[PDB]
Amino acid sequence: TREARISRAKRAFVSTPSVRKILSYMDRCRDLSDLESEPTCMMVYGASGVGKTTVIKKYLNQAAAAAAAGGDIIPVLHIELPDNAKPVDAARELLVEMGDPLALYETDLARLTKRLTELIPAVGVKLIIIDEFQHLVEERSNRVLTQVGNWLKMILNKTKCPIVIFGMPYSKVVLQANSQLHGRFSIQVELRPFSYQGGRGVFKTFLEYLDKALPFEKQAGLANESLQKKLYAFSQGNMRSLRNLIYQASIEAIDNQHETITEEDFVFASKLTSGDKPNSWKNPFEEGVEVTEDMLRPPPKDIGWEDYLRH
Amino acid sequence: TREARISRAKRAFVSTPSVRKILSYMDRCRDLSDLESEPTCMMVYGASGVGKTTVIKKYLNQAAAAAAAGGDIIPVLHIELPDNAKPVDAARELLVEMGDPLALYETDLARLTKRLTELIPAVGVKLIIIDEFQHLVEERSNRVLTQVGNWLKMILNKTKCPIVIFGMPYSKVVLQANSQLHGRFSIQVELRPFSYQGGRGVFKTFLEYLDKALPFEKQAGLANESLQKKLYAFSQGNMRSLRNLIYQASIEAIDNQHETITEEDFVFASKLTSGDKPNSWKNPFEEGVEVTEDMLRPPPKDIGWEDYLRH
Amino acid sequence: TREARISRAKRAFVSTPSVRKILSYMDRCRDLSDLESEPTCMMVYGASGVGKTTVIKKYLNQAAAAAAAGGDIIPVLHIELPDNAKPVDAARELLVEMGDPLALYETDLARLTKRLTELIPAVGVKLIIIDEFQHLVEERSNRVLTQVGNWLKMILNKTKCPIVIFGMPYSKVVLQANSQLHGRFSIQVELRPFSYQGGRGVFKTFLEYLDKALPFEKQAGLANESLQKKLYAFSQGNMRSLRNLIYQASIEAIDNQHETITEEDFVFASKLTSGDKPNSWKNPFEEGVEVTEDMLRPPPKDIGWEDYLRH
DNA sequence: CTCCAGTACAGCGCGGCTGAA
DNA sequence: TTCAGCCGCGCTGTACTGGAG
Ligand SMILES: Nc1ncnc2c1ncn2[C@@H]1O[C@H](COP(=O)(O)OP(=O)(O)OP(=O)(O)O)[C@@H](O)[C@H]1O
Ligand SMILES: Nc1ncnc2c1ncn2[C@@H]1O[C@H](COP(=O)(O)OP(=O)(O)OP(=O)(O)O)[C@@H](O)[C@H]1O
Ligand SMILES: Nc1ncnc2c1ncn2[C@@H]1O[C@H](COP(=O)(O)OP(=O)(O)OP(=O)(O)O)[C@@H](O)[C@H]1O
Repeated sequence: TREARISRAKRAFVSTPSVRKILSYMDRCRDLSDLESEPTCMMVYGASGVGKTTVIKKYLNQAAAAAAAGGDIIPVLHIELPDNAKPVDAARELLVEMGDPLALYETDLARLTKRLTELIPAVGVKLIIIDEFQHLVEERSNRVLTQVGNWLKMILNKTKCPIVIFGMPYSKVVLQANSQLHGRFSIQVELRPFSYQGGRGVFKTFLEYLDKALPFEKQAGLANESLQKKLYAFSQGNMRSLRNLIYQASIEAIDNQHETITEEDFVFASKLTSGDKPNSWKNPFEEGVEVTEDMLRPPPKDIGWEDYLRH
Repeated sequence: TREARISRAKRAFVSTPSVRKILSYMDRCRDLSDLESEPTCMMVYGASGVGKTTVIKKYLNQAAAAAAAGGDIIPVLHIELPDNAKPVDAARELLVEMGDPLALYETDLARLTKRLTELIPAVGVKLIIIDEFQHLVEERSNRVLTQVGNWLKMILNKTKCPIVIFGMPYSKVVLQANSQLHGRFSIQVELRPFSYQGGRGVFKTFLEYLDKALPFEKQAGLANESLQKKLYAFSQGNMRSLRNLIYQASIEAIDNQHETITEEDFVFASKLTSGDKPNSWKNPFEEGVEVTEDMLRPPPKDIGWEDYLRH
Repeated sequence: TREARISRAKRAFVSTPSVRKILSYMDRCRDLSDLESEPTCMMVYGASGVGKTTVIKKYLNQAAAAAAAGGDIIPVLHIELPDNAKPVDAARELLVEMGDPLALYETDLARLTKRLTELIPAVGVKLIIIDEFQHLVEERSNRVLTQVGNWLKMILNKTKCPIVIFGMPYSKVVLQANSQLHGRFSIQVELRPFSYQGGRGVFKTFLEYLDKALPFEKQAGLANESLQKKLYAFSQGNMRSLRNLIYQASIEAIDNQHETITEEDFVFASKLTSGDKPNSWKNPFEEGVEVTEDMLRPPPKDIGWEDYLRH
């Protein structure tokens, strides 16, 4: 097996120009705030499985690894809101993640607001990264509860510290709900999936560098005329479903001692990771699926909106 | 009586290729997660009485018997959600099943989420098997309450541990409810009942190996021209109703000292376990039920959907 | 008076072949479950006043009298659900009936589920007999609330103990409501009333053995040409209305010192217990009610359904 | 004892069915 | 076909109950 080789296939990061744009703007957002005047506050959108959590994890490592190794400083944070969050819930989650208070027994919303304003300049917080902002949309109704948003404005004005709120595209309406919170978050970037297959696009060079990064020694056959077309046909732009297929195909080619990833175990990987794919979608690998013009259209505008459009 | 022989007739496991497919994928799901990166997360559908709980019990024994005998390690779990589950309810059920906390007095959903994230790497959890996923569908309305699904996504991202959620086929819409939870559960397998009678199929060899496994010494007469047609006519594919009929017929042949299972006590067993069978269905054993072409059609597509279609 | 003789007239049990069928199946249901594998789980239907409660009381005495006299063991139970039962209500009723916990102050549905799963193998429960299953049908609307049914499935799978749920025939739709609970209850028997008067049927020999069992010394005159026709004409099959008439007639013949039950006090007993009988029904005892062909028809199919058909 | 959340009952508004013009 | 009245369903407000501070 060699679980070292398996972990190498699973942990494969390839930097796209969109990710380098987000990382450059994140470094800019941090280094601009003097923690006296109002910070910059970016909002990053992005659909279900574009690689937002990978972007935050890549930034976390490249920013706070040596500083966290130095001592209890924790310069940048990573916060994942709970579903249907109250201000007290997201406040105490921000508290128990940041350093080591108890913080989650005494829930009174005011004294723990005083605690984390006492503690944010104490440890030396430089940035707050919130991952889930679509949790502030109520599930079955379409009201967006503005208590956490107003509390985020409150904690932003009280202690001037830049906040980079991530979320799905339909979380925009939560920023539309509060006009003051809308005005604060000026910088808005859309981390949207891969666009076209025509070739010599960002998708080809991405698969070229991922072909390089794969733990096979000789070639993996990606980013050619035939296989790129089949690959985009399987996974439209969704980075997770593409990486899942590539991961299952790699560990399949590792299991039965092979040269590389071939059109032997790729078909098996396609039939394995095609459960989540929609009703009308066709698997382009099986017996005789001539990959069509209609399969390779760019992803829509409302790609991450559909759950909001379902009600 | 010899309750040893009765327990032998009751505890009879025959491995079908569909069950071996599920077990191979379950072993694969476990041995792929390094518990740093995102796990694989299979979803196994299956109708009312296909042998899902038998699959989980067979896997539990063949995985965790010697490791549980070694000490308090509990590598794999078995969770059965309560009906109309809240995240706190399914969270504390996951807690009180896993090891020995108290965990079911202090219900605050946040500190017991912290407790089970503290405790999951502590004991060394390798896999979580959830049995009931159709409970998240509300009974009389058709809304699917997405609090437990969003909490399952939360606990999946917080502590990277593979979850194999079992459920009835109409629990698919609960996975369709959350687009992120849909994306996560890529591997989907359908454990569907037995297909055809025409003979030399999986049903014949299944009854051949179950004929072997029965505690009678000489023959039980199963998987021949006549009796296989009558057996499929009684129980379409439903593994439980077939096994119940075979069980009641076996213990009937054990009661009055007999050679084997014959067409003496099988008729009695048919009239015994025909209460649950639908209105238009005919018992093929009684006096003169010429077994027809129309009785031996394969089971439908929406076999485990009917309760969802009833409202 | 001699209240000994009065109690002898009131407490008269005559075993029919349908009752002996139910008792043989109950003994079978108990002695088959090894409390490791899935139990047998019979469902027994029956109209208003067929003698279900008498069957459970007869079984309770003949099973658990000496074992309850030995010590706190309580092998078999007797549960009567409350009307519009919640799982917590029927759960704590099951708890406070079984042994001696407190169990009915702390209502949280999860920890008392843990309590009775802790306690069922502790005392040594071999069988659970639930008497009222038609309470899960809502009164004025026709929805059947499936929380107690899903909890019964939960407690059946958690602690493998055979459950014999009794109820009225229109409670079948509650078993039709849950396809998993339908599957589980394979053995379904219909304890339906007495059928015909033509003579030399089960009704004649039943009145013959009840004539024997009555506390009069010489004869009671039952199960002859004339009186059997008048008896069926009064009470179609309803065991309770028949036994009530016989009871009132007996204690009338005991009051004024008489030879036996004659056509003197039987007429008075008929006019006494004819309040519940329907509008078009005629009392066949009064002055000149020539007992007709149209009176002596067998009871209908939907005998215990009428309250469901009323809405 | 007070505040927040969930459940049940009552009132108001909207949609569907029935009766009248 | 349109308007009005009655019934059913959904939303809102109100009171009662349970949990939490
Ligand atoms: N640049 C990249 N190169 C290779 N793989 C990548 C890259 N970016 C993301 N991935 C992979 O894409 C997958 C998506 O995971 P990730 O959680 O980051 O997506 P996400 O959008 O945050 O998901 P969600 O919206 O559900 O939180 C991961 O398996 C990750 O390894
Ligand atoms: N491979 C097998 N060989 C023999 N008997 C089997 C096999 N698989 C399942 N059974 C039998 O099928 C019956 C169904 O049990 P099980 O509870 O596993 O089904 P299920 O589909 O999980 O039911 P439910 O979905 O209601 O929980 C059991 O009596 C079991 O012994
Ligand atoms: N075999 C029998 N011989 C004589 N009397 C009988 C017999 N079976 C039942 N009875 C009498 O029939 C009457 C019916 O009472 P019982 O409560 O058993 O009926 P039931 O169907 O349970 O009523 P319910 O459905 O309302 O609970 C009792 O008075 C009982 O003594």
